[PDB]
Amino acid sequence: TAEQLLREAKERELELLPPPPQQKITDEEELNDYKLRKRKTFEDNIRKNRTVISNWIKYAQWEESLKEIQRARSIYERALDVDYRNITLWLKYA
RNA sequence: GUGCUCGCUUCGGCAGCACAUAUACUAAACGAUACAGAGAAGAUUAGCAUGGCCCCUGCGCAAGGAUGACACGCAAAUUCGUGAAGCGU
Repeated sequence: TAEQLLREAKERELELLPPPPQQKITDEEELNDYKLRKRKTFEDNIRKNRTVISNWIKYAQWEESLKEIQRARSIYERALDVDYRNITLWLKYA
């Protein structure tokens, strides 16, 4: 029991760093720059795998959230244009 | 303009032939530097692989650059049991 419990304590202490959520939505356009960096990270993640479903879905949720209509319709239009079969994804974009 | 032909009448004047539309695209990453040093379940490293919104060396579909470097797990949707309160023709 000391081995499994020791693995539970060491595993609980094995997490790497807490989040640093500071300066949330501040300095006016600086938040738009942070959205540009996040959208750049999403563009690189979707760029690593062209067949990626998940990353496209997260780009659609965060898109529709912070991208309003235009860029969100560009995410759903790009992913929809890159997807012919697997119409369930077309139902997600719909 | 030149050369030639008196071709027309004076050395020079006039006329005819031959030479016959150039130039433009003309003229005005890599150096230098501080840093720190390198993947594969306890320590060290063979290598070869896969896709680019990354390249250099290399005539080169030869090959070489620490395995040349870059590169983590989200799911399109529910269903049944127990207790408490309110309403009911």
